[PDB]
Amino acid sequence: LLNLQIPSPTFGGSTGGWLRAAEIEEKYAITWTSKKEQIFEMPTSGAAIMQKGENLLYLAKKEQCLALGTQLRTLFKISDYKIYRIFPNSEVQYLHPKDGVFPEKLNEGRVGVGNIGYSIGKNPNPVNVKFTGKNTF
Amino acid sequence: LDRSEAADTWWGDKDYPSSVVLGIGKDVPSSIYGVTSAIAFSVGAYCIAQSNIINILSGSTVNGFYVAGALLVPYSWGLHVAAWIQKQNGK
Amino acid sequence: DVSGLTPCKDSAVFKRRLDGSVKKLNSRLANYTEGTPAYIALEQQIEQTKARFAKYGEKGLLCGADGLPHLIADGRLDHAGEFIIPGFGFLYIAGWIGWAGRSYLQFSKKTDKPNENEIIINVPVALGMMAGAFIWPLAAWKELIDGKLLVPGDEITVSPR
Amino acid sequence: ISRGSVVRIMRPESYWFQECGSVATIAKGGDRYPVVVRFEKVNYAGVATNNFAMDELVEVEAPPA
Amino acid sequence: RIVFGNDPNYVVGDHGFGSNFLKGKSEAQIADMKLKELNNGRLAMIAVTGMFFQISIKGNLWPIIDG
Amino acid sequence: SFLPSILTPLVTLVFPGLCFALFFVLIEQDEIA
Amino acid sequence: MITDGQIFVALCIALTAAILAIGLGRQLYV
Amino acid sequence: SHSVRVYDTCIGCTQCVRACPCDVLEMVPWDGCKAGQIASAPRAEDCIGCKRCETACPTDFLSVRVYLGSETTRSLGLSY
Amino acid sequence: TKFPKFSQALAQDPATRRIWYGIATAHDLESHDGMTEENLYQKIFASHFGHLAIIFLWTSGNLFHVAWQGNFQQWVLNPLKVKPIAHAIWDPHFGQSAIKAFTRGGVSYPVNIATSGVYHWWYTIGMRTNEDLYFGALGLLILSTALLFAGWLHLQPKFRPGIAWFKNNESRLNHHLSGLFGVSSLAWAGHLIHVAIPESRGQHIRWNNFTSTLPHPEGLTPFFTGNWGLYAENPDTAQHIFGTSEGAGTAILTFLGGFHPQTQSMWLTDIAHHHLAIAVVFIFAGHMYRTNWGIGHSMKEILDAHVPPKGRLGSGHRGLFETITDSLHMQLGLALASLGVATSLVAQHMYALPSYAFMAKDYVTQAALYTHHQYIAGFLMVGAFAHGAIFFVRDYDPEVNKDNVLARMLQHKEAIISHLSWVSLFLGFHTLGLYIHNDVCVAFGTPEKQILFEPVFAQFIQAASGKALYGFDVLLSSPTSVATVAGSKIWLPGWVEAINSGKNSLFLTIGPGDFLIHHAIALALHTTTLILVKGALDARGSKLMPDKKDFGYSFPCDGPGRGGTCDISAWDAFYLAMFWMLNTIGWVTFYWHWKHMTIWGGNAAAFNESSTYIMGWLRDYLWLNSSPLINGYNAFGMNAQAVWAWMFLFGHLIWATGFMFLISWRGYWQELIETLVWAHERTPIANLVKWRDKPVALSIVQARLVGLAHFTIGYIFTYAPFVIASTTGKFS
Ligand code: CLA
Ligand SMILES: CC(=O)O[C@H]1CC(C)(C)C(=C=C/C(C)=C/C=C/C(C)=C/C=C/C=C(C)/C=C/C=C(\C)C(=O)C[C@@]23O[C@]2(C)C[C@@H](O)CC3(C)C)[C@](C)(O)C1
Ligand SMILES: CC1=C(/C=C/C(C)=C/C=C/C(C)=C/C=C/C=C(C)/C=C/C=C(C)/C=C/C2=C(C)CCCC2(C)C)C(C)(C)CCC1
Ligand SMILES: CC1=C(/C=C/C(C)=C/C=C/C(C)=C/C=C/C=C(C)/C=C/C=C(C)/C=C/C2=C(C)CCCC2(C)C)C(C)(C)CCC1
Repeated sequence: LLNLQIPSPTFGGSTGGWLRAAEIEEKYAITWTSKKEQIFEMPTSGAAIMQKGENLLYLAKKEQCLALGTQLRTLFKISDYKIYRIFPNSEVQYLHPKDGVFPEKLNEGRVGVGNIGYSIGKNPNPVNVKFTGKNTF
Repeated sequence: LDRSEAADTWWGDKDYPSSVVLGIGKDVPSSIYGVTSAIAFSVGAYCIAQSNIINILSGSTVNGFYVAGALLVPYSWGLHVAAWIQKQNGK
Repeated sequence: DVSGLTPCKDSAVFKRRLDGSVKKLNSRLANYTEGTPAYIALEQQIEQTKARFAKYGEKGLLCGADGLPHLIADGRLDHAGEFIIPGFGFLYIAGWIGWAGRSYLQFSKKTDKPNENEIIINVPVALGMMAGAFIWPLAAWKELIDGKLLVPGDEITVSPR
Repeated sequence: ISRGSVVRIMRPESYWFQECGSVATIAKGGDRYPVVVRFEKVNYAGVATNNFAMDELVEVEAPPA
Repeated sequence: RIVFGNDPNYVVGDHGFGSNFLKGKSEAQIADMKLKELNNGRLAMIAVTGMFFQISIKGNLWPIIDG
Repeated sequence: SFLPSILTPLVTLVFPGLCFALFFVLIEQDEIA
Repeated sequence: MITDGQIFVALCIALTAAILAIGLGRQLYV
Repeated sequence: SHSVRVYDTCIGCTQCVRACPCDVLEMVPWDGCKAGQIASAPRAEDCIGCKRCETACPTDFLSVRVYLGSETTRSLGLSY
Repeated sequence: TKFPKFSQALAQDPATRRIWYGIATAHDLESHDGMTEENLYQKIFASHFGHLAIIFLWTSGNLFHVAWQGNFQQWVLNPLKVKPIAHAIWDPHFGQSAIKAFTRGGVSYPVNIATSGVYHWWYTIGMRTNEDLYFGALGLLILSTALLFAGWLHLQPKFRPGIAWFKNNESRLNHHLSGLFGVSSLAWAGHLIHVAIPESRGQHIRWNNFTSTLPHPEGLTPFFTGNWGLYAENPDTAQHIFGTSEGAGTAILTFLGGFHPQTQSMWLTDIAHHHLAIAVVFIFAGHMYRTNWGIGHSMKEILDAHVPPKGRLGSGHRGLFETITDSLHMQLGLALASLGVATSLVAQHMYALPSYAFMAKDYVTQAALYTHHQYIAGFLMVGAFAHGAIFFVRDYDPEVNKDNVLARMLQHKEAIISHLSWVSLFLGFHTLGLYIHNDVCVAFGTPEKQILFEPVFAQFIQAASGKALYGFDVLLSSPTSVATVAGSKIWLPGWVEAINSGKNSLFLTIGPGDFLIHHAIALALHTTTLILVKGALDARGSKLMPDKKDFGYSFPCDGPGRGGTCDISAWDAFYLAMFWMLNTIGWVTFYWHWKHMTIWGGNAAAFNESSTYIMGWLRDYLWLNSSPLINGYNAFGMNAQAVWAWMFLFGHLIWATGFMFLISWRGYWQELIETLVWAHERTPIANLVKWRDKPVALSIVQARLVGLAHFTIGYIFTYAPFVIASTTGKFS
């Protein structure tokens, strides 16, 4: 799944990193490849240097990982980023490019989840679903 | 009283209400309704006039049979509305 | 006479107020010498105060116990000038303004660029609408009769009920 | 209704509900909402066009000649 | 507790006080005796009520308690 | 009387403090297994 | 002049009300 | 977690997925739209509720809609 | 099994918002997990029982404290000089100076001076000794005990009422009008005639001798013979002294009208006759509806067939019975609106027609009661509108209300809102313009230019009621009028002297200041109604959010899309209208307090001259009357009003603290709390102590609620010390 021995970017440390919850609930990792060693901005405050070749970074939020991925995509054109969720049991769950391509590109292997068959303003009224466990959507 | 135990009295489409709205008075003829309405209004007006206007109402002496009958003016109003309802119902 | 008030002509408190104002200015007058701009200006002030009080007395205003004019606005024509005549004057002017605005909007929409016509006013025709709005009560009645004042009801958006 | 026509919107949830709009395109085949009505009155998002179904539109003025 | 409890075996008016005499008697006799108890209580509820009022307003019962 | 001295601190310091302690512990009780 | 015994019997009735209030609160919770 | 829904007024503009900062949304094939795709939310548990999808949606009213609900660590977006 | 057991979502919530939302949704039983209608109704019934128990406990506590620590017996002898005592003070923070200052009221210990009028009420209804108050407190305690037992009992399985029984409207309305209103009012009339009139006339009627003592010398023989005028014959004389047999009559039911001259309060015989007559009317009213026999009415039939011809009001009132009997929020809103109107009515009537002996001269109690009941009226009105909005967003069924009188409100809500906006704008523009015109005219030393409009229509109504100083000479003011002739023999001989007497608050004289402030009050009422009506009608949806009903009643927003959607939920229309409720009741109470302070001081010219401009309002009412309050404690010493001064500054502080929550919003505080979390987790020693719920900033709606509560509480706690302390210090 994940090597856990990839060299990480050169960074001098910061106080925006994980604090006692990533090591007990869940951490996140993001791994990418860079053609040149170069300076980028961490989602946490600070400037790091991504190394030549493979790079691995740790974070506390899927939002932080996605923000870094967007930064890499629209500044350095690195689209080989892949994101994992690491549990305290060391289980690793590969998350963001789940089908191997980004969500924007269409793939035939994706099944519709949360798709409604009518327009937005045709939901039942709250009085209809009163005293029932369902909701108006 | 339950929601089921209630007759359908809505008459928005129709031009006049059904006689079921009169309750016990549904079967009362319109002529009887009208004449009783006239008698009731006359008697109630007479009673109020003799209680308050012709004799100024004194706390020591009030007749009581004039206080009664003064309520027939609302009763006369209801009776003439029911007279109209029965006239339009043809009953 | 209405509501226990009396005219300001025979109002001792009104006269006392007039004398108090006059005495206050004449006192302040002591600082300045004769013939100076400030002295003549204060003389104008005293004359205007006396003229205002005389005019208020002559106009027939009712003065209360506090010795100030009280306006009666109920409909009586004895006191029409207080509210009824100014009321009709304002109604005419306000309808003039509203009619000029409405007619200019009707023109500006028909234009090729209504959005730019609203922030850059076509003054040559706008002045025309301001002038033509003088006869708004007849124009409004005519448009109402012709069904052009009101937009029908189901041609105007309305939110989901 | 037809290209170049003016149609009144009847979708209750639309910003332009019970307002006129110029039809710009009708898509054939799929397109559950095939008509493409363009307005001059921007909504809150700022868009001035939207797709609509056949029954959601009411014909008020046919196209020119 | 036995009043507002959920005891399914509880019989109404069966508190166990003096219940030993009902062992000998039969169910028809039990019903007759309970009915006699109920009738006597029903009479006494109204009687007493009278008594109290007679003592309150007259100060004495008619056939007894002369003063 | 002495009832004010006996009761006001008892009902305004001891009882509310115990109530706050009990409420805190109860809200921090976890789900049963 | 309200007596100490009067205050005490009133306090006893108040304590009875407290017990009933606790019972009512428990029954409302369940 | 919040409930993300997509209604059939979609026009496959793929802008909700671009605005998405948590990879909650993705395009899946569809018949109704001419573009042949519709937004879908297979990872609603990762939703935080900033409604950038709703902001980016160009329909007259939102084809993609987010209903806020049960809060979690992920939904609250707590780094601690 | 977390604390919000009723809400599994909040139970799984890991942050500190779990506690807040559980506490604030504890009583929202309709939205609880696994809830049924029958259980909802039964739980509501039990909570009602507990609430009644709390009310009776509060009353018993007041009675017990006055009996034990109050100077009721001393106050009875000299009501107009002795200050009533509420309860004793026990405070180990008091200094010797504080103990000396608070020692007052003819007692040897610190005390609080009652400002609720309970002394006057109990004296009027016939309490004369501390023993009577103590026994009343015991009775109320036993009643609370019984009510708590009933609340416990009716949650039991065999004693749980059913949904049909709960929804039996006809029987409930019949009994709650013929017994709860009618028979209870008859009982109060009986209490008056048996205990209160004899005590005011110098007779000690108590439980040990009320059976023996006859209320009237004739007994019930006049009642059964029909010679009912014997009970009105021989009324109390104008030389009567309250509580003494000298100058006392024998009438028990009269219609004298006016006021008792010594006490300047209404006659107890008049009050007894009032309650008897209204009890008769209520008992007659309570036989209207059909319950088990055949006679009566069906409310469903009445509502269904009340539809005007040609569809004027659409389909009429069809379906309203179903919606009202199904939705508890509509019933709650109707009850709250009716009770708010009633609270405004009692506030307006207690001062105009005082019923309790010697309350007219007790200026502090009058102002306290008026302010109290006006504030509660405002709260109840806002609650009525809020629950109407909740009904619209939660319980409204358009299928049932297909073209209903209620649905047409939603149909022309745009017209309603636009016209409310128009009237609010007109009133505000012209009232503020006239006020500023008067301000500038007085500021430039020329008050003669003020636009002073006489309230001619209100003065006309006063003249029609019987006022004569205006000289309108209409209706009762005209001696020749048929109305005066008709009423001349029952109540007008007392009413005319009462209204024309200048020493009374009955139909106060009015002027341009009254005109302007009344139009300001109209502005405030119309604006509050605008906000509340718009919230209620747009709760279901709007052009910016047609699907608002899906989100519900109280949600934060819809996000920054579509230009921003702050305060769109129609709970935020409660929040925003609470500010206007506080504003309008504040204006009303300012008006009442100043117009009464000047009249108590015999200086009504000050109000008539200075109330026409805002500088006069700020100078002659707030600045002038704030001195005795702020001087409660100073560098040189302290007085008994030091507690009131402290509270004025405390209410100021709470009001100012509300602004923090109302202005600063959540993201700043969330980032700040993140920094604090970092600091706590990274410091040594303290990091061993670790939270269980992750600390988070307060939610948007939570902080709106907290800021509004701070605003409101600071409002009341900074106005109450003013209205009480200034009135006490001036004693006028
Ligand atoms: C049982 C209750 C009760 C009692 C004991 C009294 C006693 C008295 N009233 Mg009455 N009064 C009552 C109820 C009662 N009132 C009600 C309900 C009202 C209507 C609001 C009034 C309104 C009233 C007025 C306006 C006046 C009195 C006055 C009097 C005195 C003489 C009345 C007389 O001789 O009547 C003798 C009459 C009878 C023996 C027969 C009465 C039968 C009635 C009319 C039956 C129908 C009642 C009706 C349906 C109820 C609703 C009210 C309706 C009239 C609108 C006496 C002190 C006078 C007074 O004290 O002046 C100083 C006076 O001016 N009363
Ligand atoms: C340890 C111990 O003890 O165990 C117990 C256990 C157990 C089972 C409980 C037992 C039992 C049985 C018990 C307890 C039996 C008790 C029986 C009892 C005590 C029964 C009274 C009836 C009274 C009536 C009907 C009154 C009518 C009254 C009426 C109708 C009147 O006189 C009317 C009248 O007065 C008015 C109103 C007014 C006057 O003007 C006129 C008169 C006077 C005419 C045991 C076995 O024995 C022992
Ligand atoms: C002297 C004496 C004594 C003692 C006493 C005491 C110790 C007392 C105490 C007392 C007390 C200490 C009291 C208290 C009370 C309380 C109360 C009375 C309360 C109530 C409450 C309530 C009513 C509530 C309600 C509610 C709520 C609020 C919430 C939830 C729900 C409910 C509804 C439940 C003795 C016995 C030895 C002997 C005799 C004498
Ligand atoms: C939203 C909503 C709601 C709410 C509402 C409200 C909150 C309301 C209120 C309302 C109100 C709060 C009203 C009031 C009114 C009043 C009136 C209407 C009055 C009248 C009066 C009269 C008629 C009088 C007369 C007289 C007499 C009798 C004697 C002396 C003289 C005179 C003339 C004064 C609900 C829940 C329903 C639901 C639905 C929706």
